[PDB]
Amino acid sequence: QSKSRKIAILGYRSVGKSSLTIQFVEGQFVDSYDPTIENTFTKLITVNGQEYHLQLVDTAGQDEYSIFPQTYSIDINGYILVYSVTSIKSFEVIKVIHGKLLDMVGKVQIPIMLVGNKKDLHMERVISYEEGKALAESWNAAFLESSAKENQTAVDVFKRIILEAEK
Ligand SMILES: Nc1nc2c(ncn2[C@@H]2O[C@H](COP(=O)(O)OP(=O)(O)OP(=O)(O)O)[C@@H](O)[C@H]2O)c(=O)[nH]1
Ligand SMILES: [Mg+2]
Repeated sequence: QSKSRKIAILGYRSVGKSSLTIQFVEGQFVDSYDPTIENTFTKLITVNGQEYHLQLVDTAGQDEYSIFPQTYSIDINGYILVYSVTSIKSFEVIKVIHGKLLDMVGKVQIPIMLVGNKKDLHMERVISYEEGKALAESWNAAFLESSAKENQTAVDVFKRIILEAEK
């Protein structure tokens, strides 16, 4: 009765995919990483009395030139799409990523959510909250902003994708 879930985290490089994930899994914030390498963490969390066994696939960053498969993996239960609120490039990229992702998954009922990370960098913001929100809304996707410096916001992200998959 302990459920098993695999989540893939996608996004442009340096948006904080690894930082968010590491914050969630190990409760700490890093300043460095291995950018171009796929990393897969395991995490146990209880959500609403229900135990979940998480596999989190921290992917190598993608851009407009990254290859997306034409078919989906049945063993992946949700997708977290991450951009940085400090990078317009990361934001335009996340739209391309989403579009190719939709090509891959088709109409299958596997949730995809949108996360604008680095909300703590107040003075470097180039993407408004509204733009992220309305993008997500246009995808019928959940939206959150986050800071890998703030454990609760990282928790909220992974908690939310699990809640979407359970719908
Ligand atoms: N202030 C602040 N810095 C962040 C945040 N998230 C990530 N960073 C910093 O941004 C840089 C890139 O973060 P990563 O987690 O390595 O980004 P990534 O998406 O894993 O990048 P790739 O692995 O190359 O795809 C690192 O120096 C982090 O410390 C954040 O939420 N707030
Ligand atoms: Mg990464």
